[PDB]
Amino acid sequence: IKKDGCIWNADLVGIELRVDDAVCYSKITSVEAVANYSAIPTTIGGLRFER
Amino acid sequence: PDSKCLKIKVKRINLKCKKSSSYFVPDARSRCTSVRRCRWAGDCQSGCPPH
Ligand SMILES: *[C@@H]1O[C@H](CO)[C@@H](O)[C@H](O)[C@H]1NC(C)=O
Repeated sequence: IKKDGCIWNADLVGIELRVDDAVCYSKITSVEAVANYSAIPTTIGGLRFER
Repeated sequence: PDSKCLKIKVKRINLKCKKSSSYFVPDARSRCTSVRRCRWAGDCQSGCPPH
């Protein structure tokens, strides 16, 4: 994930600290997290999407 | 005593239009080429056009 080729806009990783801790939590979601996530067999509508 | 005349001859009266502009539209095709190179230096550090 090095620079010089990778592109990110802003606000993709958060920072939190209370007393000289600086703990980092994750905000990136996996591929199986957004809505309308289908699989290899798909029958949305009259079309039967195969592989 | 007398003089000559000037005859006007009309053959056809067609329905035409004026000439607002004149140009030529040629036929075109799709031609393209590319080249594969390596960075090998500081010319291709992050992106091709700097700004
Ligand atoms: C999922 O699909 C439905 C129906 O096509 C649509 O209403 C909904 O907005 C979609 N969800 C997203 C996150 O786009």
